Amino acid sequence: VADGVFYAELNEFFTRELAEEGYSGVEVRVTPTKTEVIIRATRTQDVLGENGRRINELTLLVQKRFKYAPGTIVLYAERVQDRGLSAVAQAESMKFKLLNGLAIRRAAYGVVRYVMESGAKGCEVVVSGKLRAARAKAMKFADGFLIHSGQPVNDFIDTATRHVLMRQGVLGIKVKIMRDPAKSRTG
Amino acid sequence: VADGVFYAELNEFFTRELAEEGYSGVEVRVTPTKTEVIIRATRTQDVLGENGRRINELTLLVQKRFKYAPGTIVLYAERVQDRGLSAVAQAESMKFKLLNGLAIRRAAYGVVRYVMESGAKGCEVVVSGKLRAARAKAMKFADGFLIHSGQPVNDFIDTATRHVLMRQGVLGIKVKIMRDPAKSRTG
Amino acid sequence: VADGVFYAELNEFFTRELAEEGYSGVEVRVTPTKTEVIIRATRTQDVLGENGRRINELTLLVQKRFKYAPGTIVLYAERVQDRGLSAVAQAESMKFKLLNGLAIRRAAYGVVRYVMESGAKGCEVVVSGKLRAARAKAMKFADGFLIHSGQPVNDFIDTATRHVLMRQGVLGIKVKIMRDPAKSRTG
Amino acid sequence: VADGVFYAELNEFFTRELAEEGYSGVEVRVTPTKTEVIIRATRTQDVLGENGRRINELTLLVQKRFKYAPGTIVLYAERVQDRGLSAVAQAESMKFKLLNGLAIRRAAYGVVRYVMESGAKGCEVVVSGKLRAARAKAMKFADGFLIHSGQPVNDFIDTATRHVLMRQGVLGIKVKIMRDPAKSRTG
Amino acid sequence: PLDQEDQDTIILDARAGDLDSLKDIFTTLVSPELLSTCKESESDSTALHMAAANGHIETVRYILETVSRANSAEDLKAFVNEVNKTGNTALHWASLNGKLDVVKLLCDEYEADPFIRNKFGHDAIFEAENSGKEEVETYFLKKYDVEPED
Amino acid sequence: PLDQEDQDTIILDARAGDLDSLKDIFTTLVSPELLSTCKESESDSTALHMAAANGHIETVRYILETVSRANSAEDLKAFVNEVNKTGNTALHWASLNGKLDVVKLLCDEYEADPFIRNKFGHDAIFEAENSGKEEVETYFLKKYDVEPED
Amino acid sequence: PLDQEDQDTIILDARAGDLDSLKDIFTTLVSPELLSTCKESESDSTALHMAAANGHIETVRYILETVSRANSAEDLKAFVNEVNKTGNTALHWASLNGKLDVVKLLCDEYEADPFIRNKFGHDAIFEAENSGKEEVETYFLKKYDVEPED
Amino acid sequence: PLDQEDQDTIILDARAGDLDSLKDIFTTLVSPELLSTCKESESDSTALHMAAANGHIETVRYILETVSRANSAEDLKAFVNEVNKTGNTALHWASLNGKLDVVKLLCDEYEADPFIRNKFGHDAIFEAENSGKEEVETYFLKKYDVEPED
Repeated sequence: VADGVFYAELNEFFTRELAEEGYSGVEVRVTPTKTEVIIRATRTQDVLGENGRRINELTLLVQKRFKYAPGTIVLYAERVQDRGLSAVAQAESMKFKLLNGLAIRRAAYGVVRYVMESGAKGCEVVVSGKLRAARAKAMKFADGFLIHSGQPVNDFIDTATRHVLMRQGVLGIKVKIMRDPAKSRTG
Repeated sequence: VADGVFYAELNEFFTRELAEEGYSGVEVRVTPTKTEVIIRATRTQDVLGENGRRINELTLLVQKRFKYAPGTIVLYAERVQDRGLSAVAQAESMKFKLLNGLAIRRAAYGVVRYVMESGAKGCEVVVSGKLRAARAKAMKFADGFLIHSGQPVNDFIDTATRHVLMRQGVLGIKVKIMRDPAKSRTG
Repeated sequence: VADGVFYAELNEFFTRELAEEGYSGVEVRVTPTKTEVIIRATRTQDVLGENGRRINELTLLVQKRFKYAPGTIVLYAERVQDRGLSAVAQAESMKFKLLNGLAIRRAAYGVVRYVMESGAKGCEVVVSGKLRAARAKAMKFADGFLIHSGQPVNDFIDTATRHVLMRQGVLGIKVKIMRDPAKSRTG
Repeated sequence: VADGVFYAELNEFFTRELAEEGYSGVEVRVTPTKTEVIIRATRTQDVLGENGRRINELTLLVQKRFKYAPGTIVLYAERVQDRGLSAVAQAESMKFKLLNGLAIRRAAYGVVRYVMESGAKGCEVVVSGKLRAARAKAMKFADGFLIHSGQPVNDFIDTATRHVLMRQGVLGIKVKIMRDPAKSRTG
Repeated sequence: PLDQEDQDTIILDARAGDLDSLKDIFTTLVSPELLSTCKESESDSTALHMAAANGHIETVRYILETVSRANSAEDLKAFVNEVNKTGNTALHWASLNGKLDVVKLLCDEYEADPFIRNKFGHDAIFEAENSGKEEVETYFLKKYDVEPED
Repeated sequence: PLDQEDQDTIILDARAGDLDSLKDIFTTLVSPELLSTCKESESDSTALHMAAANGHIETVRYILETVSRANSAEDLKAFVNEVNKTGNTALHWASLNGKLDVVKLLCDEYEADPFIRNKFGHDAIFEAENSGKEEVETYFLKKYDVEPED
Repeated sequence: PLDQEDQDTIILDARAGDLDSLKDIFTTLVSPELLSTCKESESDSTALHMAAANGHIETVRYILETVSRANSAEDLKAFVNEVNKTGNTALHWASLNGKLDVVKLLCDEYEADPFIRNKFGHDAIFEAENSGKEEVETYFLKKYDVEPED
Repeated sequence: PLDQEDQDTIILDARAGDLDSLKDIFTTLVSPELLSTCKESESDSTALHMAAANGHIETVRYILETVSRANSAEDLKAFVNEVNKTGNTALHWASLNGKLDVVKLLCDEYEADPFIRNKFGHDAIFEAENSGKEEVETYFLKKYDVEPED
């Protein structure tokens, strides 16, 4: 199997060589006189290119940079979701963090930092349950952490629901009214 | 008790005489040689005014317009919520509409029209249940109707939740990531 | 005007005399040789009763308890929303609390306590903004407080949205999938 | 490259041979005197097993079933998300459906059917925008489709928000009250 | 012809619901052709207004029958939809006071416009809903194609 | 000793706020030791109740000073927290009527219990909030460690 | 009649797409009446399966034309919808491999059932979507009235 | 002094983990004072880089001990945090490859900066999380006060 130096150097090479092709990372396996390097990106159309144009160019430019003889390495491609934009991955990540004794606030911060550095427009983390001591056993808490989520105009929203019995079955009604701030502004 | 003409004429008078005091409506009761008119508005501070300044002015200006002798009527005030901005009232209203054979779409339209004419910035109505025929008994529908609710950037939001077992109790995790549209725009 | 003792004693009388009629409170005004007592409840149909049956009974039973001569008091009725079940009133209440130097946690507790004592099935309060010090100016917080809100199965929900360009206009897509816990339970 | 029959037969073999290992699908590539078969599952720990115990057993059991000589095929593993439980994949799927002239209701049905057959506990699809003709240009619609989402008790929820000006900054307040149905049930 | 004091008496009688003295007046003392011209001093409100606000269906139907019989079709339309100084039709008042029978009569048989907007910008549709008269409002939403606007 | 008719007169004077005739009564006509025993006929409400509900801070402070001076410490505690037939303390009434000065006096100097629950299950904390007396309610939430219960 | 080794050769040729040797075989060496009976050794999969999975539309159409011409209408229906040991139709395989032309041919002209469920409970509709073959899936949802079940 | 070919040999040995020939080299053939100057031809990566990326904790500790002993305190700091042409520290590589023991050694005993940002703008904190090395990432978030930025 490939060593950590190889992973590191491949990562350096590709992040620069595949800047806008949404490069994620790389997997690599070693076999009898063959070495396989799987490239993972968000879009594989730019990577494979016109009939392997970008692929074969890389494959040879990789030989020159890592001194492999022709025919000893080959480049593959796989589409993967960006990890820093994956809600699923970050929730799982938060799960790991919590299960290993990291304070909620610090875990939230980690994820939020990672997601913004990954280029999101906004991120929200919320952890809920019996986070602090309370006299009522049924009392529950939520700590939320957010960057760039929502407008000031969301604080002018009231909602009601009703439950109505009809012949065809029971219907649910929900009404949302967003009040006009420019009708309650002082003076 | 006061007749419908009186209610109507009082309503005409007050809507003009109390334009920015957030005038809602009026209740009126008649007693032995006394006639009570309760004014309902969103803010009663402008209506009562400086030591009944606005009240006593009205009370006399009402005598001149409706030809009551001095001491035969008196003006009261009550704070009420605006009906067209009340989520609770409109949901109840929708309940009435549905229970009296009005199609969902028409009921929704009525409420939405009323709420905007009442000066809201936005309104949403949603009715859910078995609204149409389906082969699976558990299949449910929702018809939504909205004016000025949400941004285009809300369609770039993915969420995941996890459920984690900790010593202190079970914690809930929620992660929201809003992707940057300016990083996926073609070209 | 009526004194605080009168308000207090009226409140004692009515809370017992109108136990299931959803009694809220009472307003009272005093005039030339007449005294008006407005009763406020959730449903006025039980209070007014069959042609003022319950009203006239009260009016006389009130004379006997407070020693008013017949014809010196009269009972009115008004429908009002229960204060402890009114989202609007409790949000306004929370606003007052915060503006008068009460810590968020203590304000939330007050409201939550009041709402449950008022007989709600569940209550949630959330306050958001720059609640604590952070290095990024755009970093925002939310502290949530809840009793009896949500199921454990809500922590198995992932959502994605897409934004699609069509001829008729731009469409929004939202997909919610609730995973089956009974398919991920260990062993 | 491997033909469609091979993909099909591999899929038949693995779905039975890897029933509880959360088998998803298979990728396969063909090279100079080597044939690579990448197995994709939800958990790769059961698949790789104790030091490739399950892998090497498969690799040989595959030789016997597809008549490959020893050393001509090798089995790999990759962790992937289940497609029918992926909110992201189904939203993208819905996007494809809509862009290819499929009616909203039919697209929604497709996704919902796929997700339940994939073993979810619940699924919701919602499409919004100018879905139908309306006189106001700002009027927008939403059609929702759901299986097993929410409780009847959600129709007893009212919410209000307030926006409060404090020294430290502007705070947002949200209050949710869930009314007790067992306090409004007739009789 | 007909002076203010007697116009007032005629509409005070519509208000009261004294249908008896109304027929009395228009068979013998005043031409029925002139009923459509009687307007209050201050408001400019017609007799239709008064009877409509007070739910006197028999008086309302009489007023309408008489005007229809005694005037041109154009004059009848201009009367039913006549507005006072505040811009209100009889329909507006009937809707505010939740008088369903009057409303069905005005809209079904005599084709009143519930879309006329007053000095404050409100039509009968709004007024009904604004006074919690859900029966009148539900009738409007069935009868007419009512949608939100700009 | 002290009959009902004169107990009534004493508390009617607390109600009115006639502090002048109160000092008058307890320097000369009745022992101050007996002030803590005067209760209304119907309700069982004390003079503290009446003065407290009506926001007469000077009368309230006098009543408290006198009772404290003339009785045991145990008797003073049992008086401040005395409940009527309906189970209400003076504090309950003061909170219902939103009398802040009285409330601070009762709780800061004389250590009244705002957690006493009446026949309907409500304490002063609830009563304040239930009558929209936000000033009194905010005071409670600062002063005491108030949380929701079971 | 026709032994396993020669059934294998026939379907290996369907797999390859050698339409030329297929017509060769069924004009001269084997009756076309017997094409519908050739099944693989292990799987029980027909020649339709092989050609369908591999997107060989001309071979597929030939196989179908020949079977239709040489057999009863009942025998043709039972052939198109024939399932292997795993319970899969040719349609299932064509959908897994996203072969649109084959699928339209099977469903439009020869009325294949895309609702047949295999040993794992899946129909062609599922299989298409499960392999990300959105073109085939969108075709199904237009062509048939497809809804979720119990 | 020390040429490129022999700098390469030294760091190829760090890569391999041949600690034995490393001590061999720096007790007898090269001054330990010069270990901190050996850099690869293409990348400018040090021997610390190679050993760190490959999780050879004993080799890593030796390299650090030797450099510390043979150089100034300033020279040691500049070495641990030395970046290659791509701007990566040894820490960056250790975090990418999820080598926890190396990371604790670098940060606890030798005070490596995990906030150094490379040519792409990423620090060790990012790199760890970006490669799914949750153990290394959780260590960072405990050890340092890590928050999101502008």
